[PDB]
Amino acid sequence: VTANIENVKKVAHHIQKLTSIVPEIGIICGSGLGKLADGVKDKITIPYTKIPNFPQGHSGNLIFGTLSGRKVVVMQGRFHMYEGYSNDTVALPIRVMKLLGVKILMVSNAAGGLNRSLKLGDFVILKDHIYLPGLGLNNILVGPNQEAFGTRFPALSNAYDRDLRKLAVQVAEENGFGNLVHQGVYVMNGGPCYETPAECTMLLNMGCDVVGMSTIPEVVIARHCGIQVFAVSLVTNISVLDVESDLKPNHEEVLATGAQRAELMQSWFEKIIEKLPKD
Amino acid sequence: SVTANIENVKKVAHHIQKLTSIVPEIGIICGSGLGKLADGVKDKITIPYTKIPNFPQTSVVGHSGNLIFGTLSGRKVVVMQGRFHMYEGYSNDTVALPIRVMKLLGVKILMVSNAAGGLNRSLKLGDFVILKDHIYLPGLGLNNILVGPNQEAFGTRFPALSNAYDRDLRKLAVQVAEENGFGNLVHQGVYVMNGGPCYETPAECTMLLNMGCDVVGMSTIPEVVIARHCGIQVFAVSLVTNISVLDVESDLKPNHEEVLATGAQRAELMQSWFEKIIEKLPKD
Amino acid sequence: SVTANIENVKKVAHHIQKLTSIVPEIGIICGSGLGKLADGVKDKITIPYTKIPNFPQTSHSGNLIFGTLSGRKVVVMQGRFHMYEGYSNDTVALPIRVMKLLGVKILMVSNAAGGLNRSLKLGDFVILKDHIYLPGLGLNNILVGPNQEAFGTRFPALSNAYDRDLRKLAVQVAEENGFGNLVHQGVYVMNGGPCYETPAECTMLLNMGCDVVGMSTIPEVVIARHCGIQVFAVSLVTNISVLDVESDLKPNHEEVLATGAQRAELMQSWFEKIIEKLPK
Ligand SMILES: Nc1ncnc2c1ncn2[C@@H]1O[C@H](CO)[C@@H](O)[C@H]1O
Ligand SMILES: Nc1ncnc2c1ncn2[C@@H]1O[C@H](CO)[C@@H](O)[C@H]1O
Ligand SMILES: Nc1ncnc2c1ncn2[C@@H]1O[C@H](CO)[C@@H](O)[C@H]1O
Repeated sequence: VTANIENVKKVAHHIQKLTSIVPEIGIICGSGLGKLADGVKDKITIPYTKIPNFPQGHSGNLIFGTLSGRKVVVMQGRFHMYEGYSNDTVALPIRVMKLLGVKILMVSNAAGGLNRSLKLGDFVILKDHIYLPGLGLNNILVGPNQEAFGTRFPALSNAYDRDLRKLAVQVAEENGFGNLVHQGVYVMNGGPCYETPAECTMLLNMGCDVVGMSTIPEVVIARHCGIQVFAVSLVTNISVLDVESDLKPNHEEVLATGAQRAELMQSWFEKIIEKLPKD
Repeated sequence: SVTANIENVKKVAHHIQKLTSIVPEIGIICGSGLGKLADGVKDKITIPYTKIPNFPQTSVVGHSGNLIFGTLSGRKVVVMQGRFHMYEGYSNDTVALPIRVMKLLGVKILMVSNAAGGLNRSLKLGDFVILKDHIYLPGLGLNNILVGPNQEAFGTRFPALSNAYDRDLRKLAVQVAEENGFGNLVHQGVYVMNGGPCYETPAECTMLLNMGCDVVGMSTIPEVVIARHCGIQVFAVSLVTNISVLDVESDLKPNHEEVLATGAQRAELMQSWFEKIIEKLPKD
Repeated sequence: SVTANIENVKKVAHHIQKLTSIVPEIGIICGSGLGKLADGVKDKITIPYTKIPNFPQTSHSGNLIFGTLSGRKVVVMQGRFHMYEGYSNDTVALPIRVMKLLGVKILMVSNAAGGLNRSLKLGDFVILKDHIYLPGLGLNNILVGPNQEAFGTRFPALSNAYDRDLRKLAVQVAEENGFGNLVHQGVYVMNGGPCYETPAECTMLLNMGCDVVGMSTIPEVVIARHCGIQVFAVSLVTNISVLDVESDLKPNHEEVLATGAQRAELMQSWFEKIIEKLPK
């Protein structure tokens, strides 16, 4: 279904019947990071199956509640392009958030670390991105522009809101884990193969710090409709640049590193949310 | 949409040939804000895209839909006022049709303009950049306009893109700029295509600069590939309508309106430049 | 086209298994101009793609050839399926997954490529030791879509994709047979095609670390590694990429076919000699 104003309105009005929470903040949990949703108080869990026109080991959830005093909606489980979903499908949930009242989107993901100074388990705040699929004609906004949401040619300047980035740094710092925190450029590989050593070396040389297969499409849709964005990568593996190495990325090890840092990351987001300006 | 095969292209061309007697030798495509390169056409016939079967519609700002026939500096031209962009959702076949139609109408030379962001740090706002080469990012990544059964009536399966930007036309365009006092606005460089429609991020721009690109835009390469594929010679120029931002901490941003504005300020100079080039084209 | 799922792949494989009794351990795919690597196949059964349900056309059909080579049972794809032709992911994936159900353990592939690396000569062989998948990075990876669990994992790693023991063997064989000087190893980058690369594109690909550029192969290799088939791949340098926009020299497919024809017999001999020394 086209992520136009009519269909987005439908989905949003349905949800608005199943809950009274008007979210100001939207959160999306990446691979292995579903715990950032567990401190949500007065929560209402709505499975994607109960929502008409949302998409689909079992189902994902839309979770409404409060976190550090603020109203949030959490997407437990995202939609990936490598899974075969259309642009309209990936766009819809973000545009639905927009109509629910979301002003700030906070997204996490798991990524490989390209930058040679990164360690396993480090956090990399995104300050910029390289959208390889978008450069190559698979940008999520290809097609008729939905004018009710935003402009035909969006600019991506300050896409990773620099005030949110500064606040995220300051909160890490004050809570004793500033040393895990970096800022860098995320490049998206459509996937689903991990990157070869040749591909990793090339991505590093283009100026990329972390690589993953998600996140950019959601961020583009969010900036398109004027939602502010904060995004962080968990370094769940170190990319291998050397073809003679036996070390390889493995999705279980990604989930495992996720599980080890999920609580620290959950705590981080909650503390950030507590310090967000309230108007 | 309709396959850009010899049968369908013939239909469209024969229809147009009923609405006009002009046999074009030169085809012209106007980029964003550059519609005025068409206003000096004498003895003109304006045919809206709507009055042509199987042509598209165009819904972009700064692109009306007209096919304009007439003479320019003594030569017969057809002018696409308004082009078709991939970032709009159009198929390969839809973008390839108008250029293949030009081929059947008689076009030998194709002159294209477009608005672009300047990556090269020596470029100034309002500069002209003649394309001498391109980097077709969508084409490298399996979105080449020629993907699919080769239409043999038009060209070969594996076209070479050597001298795609005909070097004699580039030499002539430079000489004409020089003689008419605006040589200092003219550069030559490599155009890279971003599928779009997002403007490029600072990290994308930095990467594009480092790959050897001088200007970036979201058009043009597909049309050039179709034109070379069927043996049409090509001249192409970017207007620098903004300077790409390489620094993430900057507040400056690209804006469509400013692109249209810069286009408007230079459109007359560019029109004059094309007319002067066409006047010196060899004639048989 | 038909989903390359376990049900459909099983159908195609069971049909083939009625037309022949050969259980292949080794699969071979011939690139542009290289169809002769299939002519030494003894006790051969030629099955045209037309006589297989749900296989494609590469029209004028090619052939699936079963037989023995240097003592081993092989299946040969004479003629491959190219993304620039408009085939779906499922169509390119199916033949390789069929091989997997037929018993293939090792896949040997050849292709024609442009030489980017400035030390390459026309007619050189470049063994692939790694590959840049430009379409794959750009959301046209052959595995995009529901993962077919019966064949492989959701997120395959491509470490040792170009099996290093097969590469070492191939080198030793070239060496012992007097043509070690034609053999290099490098990185292959895929251009979706079908336009040859511009000089600015070539210069960029060279600078990214690429040794050869072609419009095929990587998708098949991804499907093969995904289902645990081991891979050996070689490019014939059939032209020298032009980096200079002022040059009049250009790639043309006839010259590609011509170089292929000149080297096809040496390459066929190379493959047969490699297969002879495969562990049994
Ligand atoms: N090294 C890596 N390269 C690309 N994606 C990764 C990497 N490590 C974790 N991921 C992410 O986690 C899943 C694959 O493990 C995907 O959703 C992907 O985005
Ligand atoms: N900085 C830029 N990057 C990519 N395309 C641009 C830029 N400036 C103008 N354009 C072109 O003009 C329109 C965007 O304003 C598109 O059609 C695109 O081709
Ligand atoms: N210089 C080259 N660049 C990209 N593909 C090539 C090149 N030379 C031969 N090929 C291959 O052979 C055909 C083009 O001649 C294609 O199938 C392609 O895979």
